[PDB]
Amino acid sequence: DILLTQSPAILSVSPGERVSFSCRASQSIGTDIHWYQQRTNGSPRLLIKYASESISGIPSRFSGSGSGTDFTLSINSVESEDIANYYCQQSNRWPFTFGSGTKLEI
Amino acid sequence: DILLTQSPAILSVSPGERVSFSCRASQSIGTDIHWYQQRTNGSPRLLIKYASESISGIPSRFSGSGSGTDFTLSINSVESEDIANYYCQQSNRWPFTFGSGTKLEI
Amino acid sequence: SALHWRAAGAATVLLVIVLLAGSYLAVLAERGAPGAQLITYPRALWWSVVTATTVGYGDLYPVTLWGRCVAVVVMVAGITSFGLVTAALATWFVGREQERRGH
Amino acid sequence: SALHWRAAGAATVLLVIVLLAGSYLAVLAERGAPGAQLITYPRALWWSVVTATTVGYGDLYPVTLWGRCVAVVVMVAGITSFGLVTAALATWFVGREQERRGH
Amino acid sequence: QVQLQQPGAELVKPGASVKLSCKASGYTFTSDWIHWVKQRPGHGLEWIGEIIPSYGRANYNEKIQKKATLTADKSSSTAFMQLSSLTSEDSAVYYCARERGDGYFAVWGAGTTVTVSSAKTTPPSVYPLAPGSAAQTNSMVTLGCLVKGYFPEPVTVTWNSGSLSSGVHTFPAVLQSDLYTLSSSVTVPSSSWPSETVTCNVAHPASSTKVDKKIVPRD
Repeated sequence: DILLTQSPAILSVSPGERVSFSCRASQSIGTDIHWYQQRTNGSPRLLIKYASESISGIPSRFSGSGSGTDFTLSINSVESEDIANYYCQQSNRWPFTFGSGTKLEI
Repeated sequence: DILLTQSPAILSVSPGERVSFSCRASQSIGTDIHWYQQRTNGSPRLLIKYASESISGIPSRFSGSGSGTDFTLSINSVESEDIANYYCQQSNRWPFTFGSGTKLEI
Repeated sequence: SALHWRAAGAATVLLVIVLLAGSYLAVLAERGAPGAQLITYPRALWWSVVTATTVGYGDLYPVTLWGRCVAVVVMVAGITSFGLVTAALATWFVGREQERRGH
Repeated sequence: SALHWRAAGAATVLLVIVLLAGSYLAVLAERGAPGAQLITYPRALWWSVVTATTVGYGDLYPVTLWGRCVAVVVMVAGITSFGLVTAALATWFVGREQERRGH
Repeated sequence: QVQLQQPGAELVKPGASVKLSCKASGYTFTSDWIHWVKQRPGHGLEWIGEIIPSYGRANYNEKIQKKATLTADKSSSTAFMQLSSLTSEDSAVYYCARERGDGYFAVWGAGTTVTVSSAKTTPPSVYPLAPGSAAQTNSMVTLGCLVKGYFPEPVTVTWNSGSLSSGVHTFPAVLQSDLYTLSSSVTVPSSSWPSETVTCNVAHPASSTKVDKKIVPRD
């Protein structure tokens, strides 16, 4: 089973600044990593699939990058609507696993 | 030769509670891991083969999971008959090797 | 349409249906087996081509009994199709050579 | 039963016996060689198919001299069987084309 | 649209079972897998299992105690998860998601809040909160409403049936002797009240109750 480590757990940035969330996989998964946003009492929402590919609906503000074991979601110019919990998830090997998650905090 | 590390060596749980024994392999062995129970002065007894597959004879209480290098035997609702020594063994690469073993203790 | 060209064509269509059924069935067979990489439809389709041609890179392979049984049908459909094209080409050349010898 | 279809069939049965003997003998050859993965009968059988078809994914392979000698017999039985089916198909098509030309 | 449709809540007694549902709409291919994800309060997401309705073939998370059994009814485009012999470890929100077989969850349900308790279902009492007669207002004015004595969670509080988005807080419930209580706050320009009407609407899915309550100045 693959282990998605998201450190740190909370991330404090100032309004308008660039923010980066890390996901490390326990073994190489290519780019088979996807990111979800969960606001207070919302459902998760696909933001990025396959590490860097955009979902339409999603501010261009959101990017992702990475390959092998090291993955990063970036929000360039954090705004208040970004306050949420961010999760990574792998589809490289059965079963699908999630990250522990990261709270963004302005 | 593959190295099966079983930590911790002793595991103390309360009656009725869930217990997990870890086996880490020194290199990836897929699911080619099997678990044995040995009671005081008994022979070993197959409990789980191929990481998660059940042997008939065995309380449904016993489960296993894991893939690559990280394996786990679980007993949901430990009872007194479970007091024993638990060993893991790999068949991925020659020769077959055993774990150092873990004493369960209520 | 001679037999050999109808057969060659039939084998081409049938190989395409086997690549697709095999992609679907492999994913179905492989999910539930911890460590299995053969578990989404797009790369399963890549896997089925790579197996049917016998290139077999080994980036992907089935690890279950039913994944492997499916893989055996893809290997054999692929080797037979491509062998049935070679045999149809051999039938063309032999006829041409007879006609040329004046036979 | 024409020769070519009897031979094709004979080669199919014989390939199945070689896959089985080869599975057995590879395991026997490979246990005793530290690091060898080709060491249980079920995946040995998978290995023998993957070798005989020439897909050769490389999830499994023999590392001993006798494992490798066994593997060479499986490769050659497999290439010859599948070549003997292509040759039997070519024999069918050529006959049909003669009959059609009116020959 | 809404692609996956889940009930908002179920109460279940310790040792009882429950059958969660998920009605799909939009494009429903043969290739589609339905997934179930479990989020315990203030914890992260846990993959629980997957079913392919076309074949009815189902896989489970074997890293946890097996409580789930996945079934699909291809006629009524509906996926079910039977959760049996539940303790309080099993109290959580359970989402269904749709995966097209390329490995990511495109679309989620709203999730079903499953409370495992021996208590009983109580609809909320709803109470206006207009300001006291002795309070100097500004350019804005804060009204609210008081949802108390409900079990189980959750409740849904809207302001004028959804049309009032800006200015709204709802506070998390507290738990007193087997009953929950929260408050919601709204803040409107003082001119626009009470000339223009302000109503809190309060659904409680576990009891099928939805009450409106108007906020008038105090008599």
